[PDB]
Amino acid sequence: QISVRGLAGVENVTELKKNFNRHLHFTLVKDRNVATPRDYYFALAHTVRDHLVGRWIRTQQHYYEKDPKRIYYLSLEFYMGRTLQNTMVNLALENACDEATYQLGLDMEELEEIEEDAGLGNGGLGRLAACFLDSMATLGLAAYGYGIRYEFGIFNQKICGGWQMEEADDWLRYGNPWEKARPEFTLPVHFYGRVEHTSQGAKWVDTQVVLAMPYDTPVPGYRNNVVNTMRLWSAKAPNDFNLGYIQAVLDRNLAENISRVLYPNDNFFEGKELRLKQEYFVVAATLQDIIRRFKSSTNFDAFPDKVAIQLNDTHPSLAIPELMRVLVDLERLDWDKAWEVTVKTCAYTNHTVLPEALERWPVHLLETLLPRHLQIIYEINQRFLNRVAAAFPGDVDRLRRMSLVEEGAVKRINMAHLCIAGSHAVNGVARIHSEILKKTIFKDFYELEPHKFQNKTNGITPRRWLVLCNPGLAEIIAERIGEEYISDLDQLRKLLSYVDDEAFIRDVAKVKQENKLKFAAYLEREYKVHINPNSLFDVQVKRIHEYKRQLLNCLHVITLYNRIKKEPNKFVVPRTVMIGGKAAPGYHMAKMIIKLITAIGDVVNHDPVVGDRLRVIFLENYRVSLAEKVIPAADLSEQISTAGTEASGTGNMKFMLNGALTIGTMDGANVEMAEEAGEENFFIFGMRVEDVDRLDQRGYNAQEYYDRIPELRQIIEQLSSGFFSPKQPDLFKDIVNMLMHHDRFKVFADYEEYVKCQERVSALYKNPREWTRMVIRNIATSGKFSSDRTIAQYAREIWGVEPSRQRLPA
Amino acid sequence: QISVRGLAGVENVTELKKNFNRHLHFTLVKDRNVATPRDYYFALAHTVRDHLVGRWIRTQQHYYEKDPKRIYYLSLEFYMGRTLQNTMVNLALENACDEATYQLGLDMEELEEIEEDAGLGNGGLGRLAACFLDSMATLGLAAYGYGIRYEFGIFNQKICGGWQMEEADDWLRYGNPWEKARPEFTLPVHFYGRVEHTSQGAKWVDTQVVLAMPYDTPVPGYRNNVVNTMRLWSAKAPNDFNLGYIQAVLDRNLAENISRVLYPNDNFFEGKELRLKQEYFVVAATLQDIIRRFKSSTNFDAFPDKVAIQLNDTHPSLAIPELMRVLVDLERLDWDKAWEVTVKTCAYTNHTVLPEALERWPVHLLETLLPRHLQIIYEINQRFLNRVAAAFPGDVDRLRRMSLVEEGAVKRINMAHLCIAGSHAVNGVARIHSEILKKTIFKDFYELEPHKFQNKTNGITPRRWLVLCNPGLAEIIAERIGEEYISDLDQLRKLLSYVDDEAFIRDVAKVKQENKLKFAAYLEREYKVHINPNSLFDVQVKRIHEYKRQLLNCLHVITLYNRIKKEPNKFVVPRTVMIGGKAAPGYHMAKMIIKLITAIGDVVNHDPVVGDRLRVIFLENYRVSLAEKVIPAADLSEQISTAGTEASGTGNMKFMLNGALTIGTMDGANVEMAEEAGEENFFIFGMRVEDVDRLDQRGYNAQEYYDRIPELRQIIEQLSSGFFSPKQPDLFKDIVNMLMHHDRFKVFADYEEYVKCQERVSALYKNPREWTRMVIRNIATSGKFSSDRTIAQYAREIWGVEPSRQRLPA
Ligand SMILES: O=C(/N=C1/NC(=O)[C@]2(O[C@H](CO)[C@@H](O)[C@H](O)[C@H]2O)S1)c1ccccc1
Ligand SMILES: O=C(/N=C1/NC(=O)[C@]2(O[C@H](CO)[C@@H](O)[C@H](O)[C@H]2O)S1)c1ccccc1
Ligand SMILES: *Cc1c(COP(=O)(O)O)cnc(C)c1O
Ligand SMILES: *Cc1c(COP(=O)(O)O)cnc(C)c1O
Repeated sequence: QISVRGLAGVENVTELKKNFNRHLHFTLVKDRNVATPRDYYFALAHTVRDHLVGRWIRTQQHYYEKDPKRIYYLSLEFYMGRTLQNTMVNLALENACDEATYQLGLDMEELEEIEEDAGLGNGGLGRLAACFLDSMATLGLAAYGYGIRYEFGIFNQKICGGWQMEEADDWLRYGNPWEKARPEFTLPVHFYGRVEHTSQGAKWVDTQVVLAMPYDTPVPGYRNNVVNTMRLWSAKAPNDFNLGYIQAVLDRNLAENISRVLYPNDNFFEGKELRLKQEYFVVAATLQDIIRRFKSSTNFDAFPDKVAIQLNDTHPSLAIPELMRVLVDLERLDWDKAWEVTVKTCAYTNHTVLPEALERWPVHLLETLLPRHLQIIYEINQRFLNRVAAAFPGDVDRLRRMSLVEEGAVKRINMAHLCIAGSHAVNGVARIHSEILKKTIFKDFYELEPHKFQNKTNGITPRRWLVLCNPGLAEIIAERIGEEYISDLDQLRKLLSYVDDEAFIRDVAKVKQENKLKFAAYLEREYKVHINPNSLFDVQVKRIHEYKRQLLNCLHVITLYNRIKKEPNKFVVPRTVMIGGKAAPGYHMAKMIIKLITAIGDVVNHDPVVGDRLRVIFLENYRVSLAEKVIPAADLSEQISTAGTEASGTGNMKFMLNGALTIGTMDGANVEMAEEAGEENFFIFGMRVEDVDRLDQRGYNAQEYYDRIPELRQIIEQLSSGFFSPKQPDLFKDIVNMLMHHDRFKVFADYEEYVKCQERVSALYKNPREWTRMVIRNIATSGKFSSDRTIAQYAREIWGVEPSRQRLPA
Repeated sequence: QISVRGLAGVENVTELKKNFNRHLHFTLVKDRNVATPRDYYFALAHTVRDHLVGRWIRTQQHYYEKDPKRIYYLSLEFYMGRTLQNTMVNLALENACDEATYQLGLDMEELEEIEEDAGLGNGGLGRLAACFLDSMATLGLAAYGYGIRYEFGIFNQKICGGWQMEEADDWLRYGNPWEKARPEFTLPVHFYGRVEHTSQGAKWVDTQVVLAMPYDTPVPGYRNNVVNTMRLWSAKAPNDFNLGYIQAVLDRNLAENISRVLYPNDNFFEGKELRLKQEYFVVAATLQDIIRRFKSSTNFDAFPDKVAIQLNDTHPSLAIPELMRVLVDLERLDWDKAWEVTVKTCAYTNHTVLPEALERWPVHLLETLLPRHLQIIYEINQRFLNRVAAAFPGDVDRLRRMSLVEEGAVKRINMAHLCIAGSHAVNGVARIHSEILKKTIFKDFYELEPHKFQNKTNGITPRRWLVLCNPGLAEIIAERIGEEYISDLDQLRKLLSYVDDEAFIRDVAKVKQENKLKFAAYLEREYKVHINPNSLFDVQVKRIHEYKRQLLNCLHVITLYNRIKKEPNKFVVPRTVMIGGKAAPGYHMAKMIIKLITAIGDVVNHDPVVGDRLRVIFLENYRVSLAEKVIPAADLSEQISTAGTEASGTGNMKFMLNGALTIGTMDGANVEMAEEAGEENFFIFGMRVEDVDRLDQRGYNAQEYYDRIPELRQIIEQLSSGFFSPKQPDLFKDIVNMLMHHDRFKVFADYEEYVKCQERVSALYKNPREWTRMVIRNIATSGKFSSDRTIAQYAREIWGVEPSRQRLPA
């Protein structure tokens, strides 16, 4: 149908049709009479999968022959979403499969909706890993993603009576056609036990064993015939485990619980034993696999030349002491040589400065679970602190500040400190964040080892986040500048020479209108909710958190509503305000915020005087597949975190690429987005980092804002008095109390500027032509935020490998 | 190579080779360089599976169109063993696959050894279900096996220091290529809750729900293109189950434990809640599936015309009250009509008279778990006892004897009584057993309803138990009488006219010698144990149980050893005595018997004076795949249960078919085997049922035998004094105490006759020609013991359907 979706050749369509029928018959054991719509999805999935296999085998044998330096990306989260469409896009099969399925009397888009999201992540951190895998494959790097195959991913969110309810995401129910179990590479992982000191060295004995069974999932690069591997480990009990008889077999579940469920917390450290087991499990299995692959190319001097290990935050930080353990205890290297190898192999990425997110493990837990690792951590700490003491003699407070061991009521290991000590590179994920690391939380470490600290601004893959989710936009762009931009996103700059092109302006606006109509329909079909597609689509989708300030958006919404009620016959630009995202199950305030949003919707959406001028919708079960639908439909992107709290953000980049304008604070990557597009083409408001610091020095007093802003006072009085909860007048008392007395994120301080900035948004939306021209200026300068750029920088500046767009033979 | 294994045509071999390479590439994602031997097995398995699919689909659509009466065989056990070779045999692909794999540089028999047994049964009861499925398919019946897909089957037995150790049988580790998950037919199963009485009727409310997910496995008939289905249910928690968050997800394991593990008991009732849950789980899911299929052909008068339900013992007896529940509570039929339908639909097979095997469920368990079923059982009991009272007025003791409810310290439901009341047919599994049922434990029921009681003598499938495991014998038979006997085993009678044929005698003996050499090699390879292949192979393989009297065999072995030690320079016929079988994990005496057998081996096998004249080997991990190896190798079959205890036996029939002579008591099917072959061609010894009864009336005094038999006294003194356990002199004190004071199975009473009979065995073995002629007379009269005969009888006399050998189109 459209060019960017590839050719629909006669032979390929014919071959796809017969392979589809082959899988329906032989693989699914059905015929067309009893075939369910899900059967048709699986037949298509297997058919597309067949086209991956040759390239997958060829890629991996190519790496075996050439023996390039291997990149190992260790993460507890990989938020992959759906795989079918992405695979077709990257193999240039989308039009062929569409034609083939159409000829068999099936709608391919309907089949695509049957696939479950692989929701093995919470949000930005997990999705970044996913985008990164795509870019590493597209850039021809010998890269492997290593993680845990959770039986249950992020929970499905149901809204009941305006409240979040969680239900288990049983994503493997119907099977996963994309993965291949590799039981032959099953490896043992040890827990508990004790350390014995022999004449030869330390030995870790009397351990409990859990098996790690790998499942491999293909990661196709964009039309370069590269197919890399994501290897996810599943926990298995050994056959002699606990070996009355029946109970012993049933107790195998204990060992296998390690890979059962993803911890559902975003930017929050929960110091539970099961989480620690997961962290060691992935690290121990992965490192054995790495070393096996290295040996099968004795001399570990070359280890850092052939291996790079990227730690996705501190979650896999045990790789550092585990690598030391293997090198010292098993391979019998001397400490100093092992440490050199470890440091040169490992690099660490920090993703947040929020103090509640930092991993600080109780010593007593490590003592019991990983006794040898604790000993190694103590030794690392002693040698590291000796270096600090020699560099800064007499500075005893520096020693205690930099220690891996935090003293106190309960002693804890600071895993960030461990990572910095044991890595040759430490990076933040946006320029402002990386500077904050050097000036605040890692200041001492930067002073000791400045060369170690880098920036790598985050990015998103333009395959999933433009071509896949917004084919209409990708097409009208391709008509002007060709298709090269899909793997070279900087070429979008060529679109600046079309900002005054009348045809292009009309096409850009038409694509957005189409996306909005399609999404408005989706809302009525799958959720029976009615919206005006001519309204400004005002969207905030991301995890629910105080720092992200969904509450500030809520205050604006209520302000708009109150202004309409005061002057009902005055014209206002119609808006559909959409907010979506999951709250961590134990995060009370986040759950209260969800309830507030739905309660506002209940009032606003049923007020006859408002009409269809203001609608407030909570988007249920926000996830990657929903992001692919809503982001192309958005006019306005809400990126309104308190300055200094959002390390980067990546949703911001997705919206910019898809033709939404951004209202936001100078936080995370918003700073660089504004710099790229020009501040005149961004709706910037609010305190800068420096303003937040000044307010903190003086003391944040929310009462002052309440006293001086009448519109704000009215809203707080409405909340307190039960205007939005008639039958439960005190329902939102916790929210009001927090805002007035314990608001860490200064919602009131940015309220006035936010509301004024929102008026400037509405003003511009009244002039479609100039709105669209500003949009073109955003899309045109979004190139920097391709994860291809990000990964090229990791490759050159951290891993020491050169990327390549050279294709492998098909 | 050999005729009975089918044609190896050029096209078929070519097509098999390319499909093998296709699966290796696309399905296993490997090439020949990194392909493990297990990968080659799976490629072959998938290739063979492809040839099943067309026939499977065609068979099931044929049943949908013709709408025959459907046979539903409900069992908690299906002991299937391996599937690859059986599938090839039944599809006539064995030679083609052998040729194809040979041309690819692979040994097919080596690949066959990689397949795990599907060990979803304990022994005879489970294996009978397996043989039955094969015969139902071969006889063209629209039959479905329904059971539980246990994650763990019967444990693997390891012998450590002469003791049984159990390890989990993780049979699904590498995947199961034969099964197809059918998540689309997932059904809810209810537990706990309470009964509410409305104006409309009873309602079962506030229940906990577990989901039953079916997996379908194909069951091919012998070269008739029929492929039937075995549907096994797996337990799944619903997604809202227990919905802190993490613990709620982890607690899903509780619900899913229902299908986790097979209860490892043979002929023993263990009244545990988990077992009761398994029993209801299979029944509830199956009945919904049956009713669904019946409705999709309102009026339940025709239900018994279109449905037969065969209860494999009382384990699925809850089908009776469940069917009543559905018909009365949900379909709103009046009680009397529902009962008529239920009785005409259900038939019950009893498999043992051992009192410890009979299911008697505590009322308090049923009360809590299945409150509505208990109410229905009470109502059934009241109406049944009213009939008894009208038939036998004043006979109050009969009423209490026949009651479904047993009064006492704990009230119990007798499930056998429930089954008799609610079935139109009740059968035993061998003539002597069925007569014992009518004379003893079901005497009262036979007097009330004599027409209900039948015999169906057990059988074995000649596909697995001759053609598959003993191709050499099948071939030399086929050379004389053709191949028709494989699905018409009575034709083996034609072999009687070859009993004086010199070529046939030599061929029969040569095949046995080959089998013995092959098995002797297997012992050295996989277990590094050395044996004389010229010795008489004396084999007792079956579950370890007191009633089976492995101990009596032990006494004979020690007698032989003692006689050799007394007269070392006298000639004796050399023997290799092989005993194998698993003990139930909680069965102390059975575990002591295993230890005794190994302890005897330790003494006998290392005594220089014995030499290679006597060897005692314990065959570790006896299972279906091992039976397929050892049974063809055997000369003498030990079937030596105390008269009246082995309901039928089926191992006995396997040995008869494979050219072993039988030493045995007149118990179970041994009686009919002797009758078929002629008593002169069987080594019959010991008490008959009537002799056991006379001894019981008088009182069994083991001391009397000890006092009057010096050779027996010597053995008991050896056991007691520590001759077979030097470092642990009192190790076998429990065994001696049991034999002398608490022997339910009268081991000493048959000792003298057993030993004398064993001398007659040795005497005949000295004359190879006459030994072989007696063997021919056994093989020739083994036809009655084909499960095809058994199933034809069930079909005509119980289910009301006609079997057929007519082929379906390929
Ligand atoms: O740091 C955590 N989660 C994050 N989630 C994110 O989205 C963060 O990483 C993204 C990718 O770098 C950033 O864009 C985002 O700003 C940051 O909050 S960091 C975290 C911390 C502890 C446990 C689980 C997750
Ligand atoms: O009856 C049980 N087991 C049996 N196992 C057998 O092998 C029996 O059935 C066979 C098939 O009919 C008979 O050949 C055998 O004699 C009998 O013991 S009965 C049983 C009883 C309770 C729980 C589990 C199993
Ligand atoms: C991109 C993405 C995120 C991250 O969004 P932010 O606005 O940067 O927090 C979270 N969830 C999903 C499903 C995403 O696709
Ligand atoms: C046939 C068979 C049995 C039953 O043997 P009996 O001697 O009748 O108890 C038990 N186990 C296996 C593995 C079998 O094949």
